Amino acid sequence: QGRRSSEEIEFLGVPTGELAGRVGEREMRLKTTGLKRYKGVFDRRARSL
Amino acid sequence: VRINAPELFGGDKGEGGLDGTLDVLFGEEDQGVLPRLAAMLGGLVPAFRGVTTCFYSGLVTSVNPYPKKWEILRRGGNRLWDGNPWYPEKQFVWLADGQIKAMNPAHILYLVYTGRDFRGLARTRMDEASWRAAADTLYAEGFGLCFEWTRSDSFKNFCETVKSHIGAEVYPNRQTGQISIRLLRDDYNVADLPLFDEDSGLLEITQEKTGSTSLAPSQLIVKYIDQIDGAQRQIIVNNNAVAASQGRRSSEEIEFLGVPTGELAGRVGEREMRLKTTGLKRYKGVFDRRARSLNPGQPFLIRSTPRGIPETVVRVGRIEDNFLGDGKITLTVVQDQFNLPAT
Amino acid sequence: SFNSRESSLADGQPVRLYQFSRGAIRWSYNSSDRDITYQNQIFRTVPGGITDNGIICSGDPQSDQFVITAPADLDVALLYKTRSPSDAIDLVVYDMHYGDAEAAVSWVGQIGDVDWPTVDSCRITCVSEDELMDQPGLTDTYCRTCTAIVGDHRCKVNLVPYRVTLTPQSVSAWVISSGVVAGYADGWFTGGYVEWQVDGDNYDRRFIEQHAGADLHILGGTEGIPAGGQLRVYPGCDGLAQTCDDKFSNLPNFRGFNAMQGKSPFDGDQVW
Amino acid sequence: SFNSRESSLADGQPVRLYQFSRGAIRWSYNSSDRDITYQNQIFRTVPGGITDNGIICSGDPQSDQFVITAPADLDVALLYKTRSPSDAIDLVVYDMHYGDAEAAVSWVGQIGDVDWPTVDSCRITCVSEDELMDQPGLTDTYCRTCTAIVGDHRCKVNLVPYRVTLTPQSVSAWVISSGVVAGYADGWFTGGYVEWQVDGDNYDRRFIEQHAGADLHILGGTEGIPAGGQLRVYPGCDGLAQTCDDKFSNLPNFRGFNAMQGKSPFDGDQVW
Amino acid sequence: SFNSRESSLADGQPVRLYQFSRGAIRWSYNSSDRDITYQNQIFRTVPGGITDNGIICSGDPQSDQFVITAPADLDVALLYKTRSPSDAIDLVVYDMHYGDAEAAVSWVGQIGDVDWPTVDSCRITCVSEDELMDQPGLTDTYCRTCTAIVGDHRCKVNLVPYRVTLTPQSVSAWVISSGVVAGYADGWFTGGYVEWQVDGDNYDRRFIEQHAGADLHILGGTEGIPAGGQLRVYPGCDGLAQTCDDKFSNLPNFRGFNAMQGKSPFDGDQVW
Ligand SMILES: [Fe+3]
Ligand SMILES: [Fe+3]
Ligand SMILES: [Fe+3]
Repeated sequence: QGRRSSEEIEFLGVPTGELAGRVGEREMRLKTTGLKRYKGVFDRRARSL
Repeated sequence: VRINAPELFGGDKGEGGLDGTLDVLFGEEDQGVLPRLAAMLGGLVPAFRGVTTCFYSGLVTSVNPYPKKWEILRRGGNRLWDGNPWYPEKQFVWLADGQIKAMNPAHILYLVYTGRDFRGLARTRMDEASWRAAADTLYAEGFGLCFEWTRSDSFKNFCETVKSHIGAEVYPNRQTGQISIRLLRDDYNVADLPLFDEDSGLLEITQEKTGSTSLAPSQLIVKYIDQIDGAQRQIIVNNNAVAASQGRRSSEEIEFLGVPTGELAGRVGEREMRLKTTGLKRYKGVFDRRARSLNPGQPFLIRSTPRGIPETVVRVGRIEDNFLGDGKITLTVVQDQFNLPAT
Repeated sequence: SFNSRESSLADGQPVRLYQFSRGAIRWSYNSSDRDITYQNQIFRTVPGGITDNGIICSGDPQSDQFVITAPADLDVALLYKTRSPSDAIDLVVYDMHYGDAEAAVSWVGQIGDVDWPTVDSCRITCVSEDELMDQPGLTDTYCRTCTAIVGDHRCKVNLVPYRVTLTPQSVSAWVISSGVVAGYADGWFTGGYVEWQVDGDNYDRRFIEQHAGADLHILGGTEGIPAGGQLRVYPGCDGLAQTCDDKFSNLPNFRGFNAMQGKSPFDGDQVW
Repeated sequence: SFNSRESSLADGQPVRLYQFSRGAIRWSYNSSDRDITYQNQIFRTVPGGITDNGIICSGDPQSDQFVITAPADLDVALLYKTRSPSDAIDLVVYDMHYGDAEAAVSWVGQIGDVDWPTVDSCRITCVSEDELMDQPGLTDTYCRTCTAIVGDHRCKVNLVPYRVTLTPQSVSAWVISSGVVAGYADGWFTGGYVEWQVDGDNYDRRFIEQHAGADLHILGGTEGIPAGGQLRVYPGCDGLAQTCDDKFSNLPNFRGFNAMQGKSPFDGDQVW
Repeated sequence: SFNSRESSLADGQPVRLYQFSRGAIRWSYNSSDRDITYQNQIFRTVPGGITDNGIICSGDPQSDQFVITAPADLDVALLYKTRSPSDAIDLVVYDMHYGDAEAAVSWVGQIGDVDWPTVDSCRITCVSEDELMDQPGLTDTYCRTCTAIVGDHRCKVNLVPYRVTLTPQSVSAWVISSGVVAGYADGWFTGGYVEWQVDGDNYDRRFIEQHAGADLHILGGTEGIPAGGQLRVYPGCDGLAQTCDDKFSNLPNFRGFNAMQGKSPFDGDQVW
């Protein structure tokens, strides 16, 4: 990144800092890993999903 | 700083006063650690670099253990810009016999865009000429503003507020790619501006937007904050001509909290009144490649004899061009009625 | 017979009439191919026809607009081409059947907006009185100034003695100059407006940005001002109590609050 | 002659050129059926053609996107298929007419999004620098930790001495193991990132979830990491003042507030 | 074989079955042209066919509706024509292939809305249990009254002893009159509801606006009330503590707060 960027997320339900960090690592990995999204078309074989 | 007010609240016979010693650490690049603060607090005491901090020690109150809330006035603008101020000769605007040290809004926008602590864009990406001209014009007009950051909102909101306060457009130039700023002022020559005609590069004009005059307000209330005391103040702008025609009174309230002086607020309020009650004509024209070099906020002339529209000065708005495929270049323009009076 | 004709299954001959009125001047148009005489009023036939889109009454002023389509040469709409008239053009719509002298009123309103999408057509958006209820209604502030437009029903100041009738000396793009006003102190006319007769009993009004010596600054330019026409100019009130009483002696009606209180609460922290 | 050709009514030969640049590597494409040489740069011809939808400049970053359509085999877009490159691909668009050596710059920006709706096509959404102004700008909190990313312009810490160059011993789906890092205390590399050369002067960066012994945990998996390529690994700062000074001795630049105050107001209820 | 048939490329014979159930009464319909027997249940064939629009599961109750199209003479939908039944009609949708005795459950829900756009068709909007989560969940107020509907799980009051079975004397448009209730004090039945058997083990309930002498006022009119059918009428609780204990002696379960405090804070200004 050329310039610093920051966002604020509130997890007021979290009672301990370690738990908040555990979930924050998940959020960071999700938001910076570059997910690939697909919109597929399926026949009846995908009926039970 | 030696603050001497032991009897501010009546002393012993009252509620006490303010007596003590105040030490201020603004947070310079080379600011060192204050021995007194670290010694008193102890532990791992950093230099508190990069942030303005103060250390007070002394009497706060007496008789009752309930200290009172404080209010501190503080000017700023020079300690910003990290280490390299930009065009400092016009950074500040002096008002009210030097009482108010207002800052040029152009400098605010430049700092926000290029500030390492805000966005950190390369200084090479900004068109120096346009920004310098805007700063010079603003300083000549003596148009300064004061602001405070506590909303924690996106840069877009603050930038939009600043633009509305000053009446300017900030766009990324399509040709050179740098950020350019254009002021909406009647500082143009009629001849040099390009002309567009049915035979000169105009395809079709569809929207007319004749507008109306019986509507629109007759009285405008402008609310501003005076920085000397920080107390809410307002001014009233009236439109006698429209008021006489109006059957019943109408009023609107607009807040310009960035304005530090009533005269400046009235100057901008007159512009707003003229814009909102002069009956602008809006056109949605269609042009060929001859309108390729236009940019947002650029005024130009349009003539179309069949429509009965004489040579008219309009300012560019929304732009949608199609260089490949349809070949349609469509522009939305508004009549030129933007001007900031100096009195 | 109008209601009977409407209920009739074979005599339906709809014809819609429009009446644009501005004080003493009326414009009459009809959607048929021939002129119609009604109540001693003849309605012109517009080459190309005049038609609307329908009437909507849903209780939402923003959505219940009335649209009129007519050629670009329509006389009533031509006025809006250069500048919107100061007064609002009231519009009344009648409905009648050919061969019958009875008509029913359908829509009543005023011009809201006019535009010319094509050289061969013009679209007029008509608004009803219900749309005037969207603006605020506070109209009250505890500030030092008067907070009243000179001459309003609250100031109760008669401007007829202050009326000045004059013929302008020279008219420019933005400045109208006259020597008669040169005899008044600077800023005497600031805040006033200029009214002059356009046609019949209707006048167009323009506000004044500033008055200085013999030159008057007109907001929005001087376009449309006749160079030799008779002009009526009224003064303007700054709103200050000293200005209100020294000039107009209307202090008893002064609506401003000069020195009652600026901040003083009765639930503060320290009175001294 | 470019402007003259644009004004010309019979010499119109539009041709749009695209230049995708990432540091020292440039990709050149043209929308015509033959290669074009401009400024000593030859633009390849894509079988099937490359075309856009138009340029919009309305002041709204969300709405003023630029869309590119090209086959699914496009080289520059192929990189995004597996993982987005760490660096942003700057894009510059030129306009020129066949037979003329002069071109005009039209659009400048960077890749915003890429997708492959069909096997025979690919759609690229390009964003301008104006869209980077929607994120907040607070970037300030009065908390105990440093509130600064190690190595940023605020920490002023030089990581070049701490650079470690190594060849990984074994690479797994989520864990990259090397014996050289086994000699460091647990958590030494936690918070750091791994950078390695992909092509030319461009490197791809990956953050580290945790460091334990000889095994390194890579956020998002180890896909794309060469099994024998040279890797550069930097440490990470926890942000605590003790961590900041004991390891890096950067306490004077410590941006955190460890023990100045947690809640203490001067307008509370009872000091004791 | 249902799954095998679905995977089969040549035996696809889709048939959708609908089962509308209300307690002890079930309505069975099929989309084919002949009746289908499944689990000892035969599904009628509707002349004109019954078809849906599809199943959506996006997590948004407002958007994930299920639509059914059927003729206007459908028996199950005919009930809603005059008044919505008191109980909700649960709907279960099965899927099976002709010639196979196995079916799979696809959708489960209840009737949400019914309308008759055309004389030859009817549209039914079915909602899932997820839509019942949009209403608030506070359900708590510190007021004087009980804040509990008589007979709910919180009041714990048995209404079976108070049940009164009677045959109405006369039925009018809005008033149902009976002499048996004339022997009770005015307002005894106020707040109660009347339930009577419609079909099988299902009853329709109606609330009572007011009770006065021998006349009972029914909210929303008395339409649908049989003139000679047997009716069960229950009393109603005003909610006042005196009313709760004197009549029902349920004061220990009184959920209201009569005289604990109306405003008294412990951080006010002056206690006296
Ligand atoms: Fe007055
Ligand atoms: Fe650090
Ligand atoms: Fe109860």
